[PDB]
Amino acid sequence: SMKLLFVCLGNICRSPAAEAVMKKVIQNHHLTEKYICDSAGTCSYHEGQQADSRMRKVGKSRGYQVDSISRPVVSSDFKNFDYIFAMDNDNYYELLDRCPEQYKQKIFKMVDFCTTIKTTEVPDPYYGGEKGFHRVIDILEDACENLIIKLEEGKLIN
Repeated sequence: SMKLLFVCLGNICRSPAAEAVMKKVIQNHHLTEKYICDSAGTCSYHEGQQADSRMRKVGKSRGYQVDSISRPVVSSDFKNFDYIFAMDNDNYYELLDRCPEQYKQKIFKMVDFCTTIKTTEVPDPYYGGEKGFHRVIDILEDACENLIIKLEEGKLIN
C-alpha cells in the first residue's frame, strides 16, 4: 500500500484540498487498497486547526469533504511516505532543504501533473476571495487525475 503526502505552507487550505481530491480520485479508480493519502505543512503555526472554513465550504460545494487537522511535516515523513507533492515552489524547495539525501527523489511539484490548466503553482488562496479557492480545486482535479494514471504506469520510480 503506497503512501502519498501533499504539502503546502500551513496545511489549512491547499494540501487539505489536495488530500480530499486525491482520496476521491483513488476511490473512483477502485484503488483504495493500494494508495493512501495524507497532508501536512512546512510551517507548524496552524497545527491543530481544522481546514480553512472557506476551503471547506468551496470544497463541499465541489463534491469534497475537506476534513483534515493541520499538522507539520516531520522527519519521519520523508522516510515513511513514498511520494510527496508540494503545492508551490516555496514548499518544493523547503522540502528539499530538509529532506535527507537518500529520500529527495520522492519529492515532486503537484503542478507537474497538470495536463490542461497552465499554472506554475497551486496558488495560495488565503488572502483572496472565493474564486481563488475554486481555482485551487480546478488545478487539483487536473493534477490528481493525471497523477493516479502516472502512479499506476509506474512512471514515478527513480
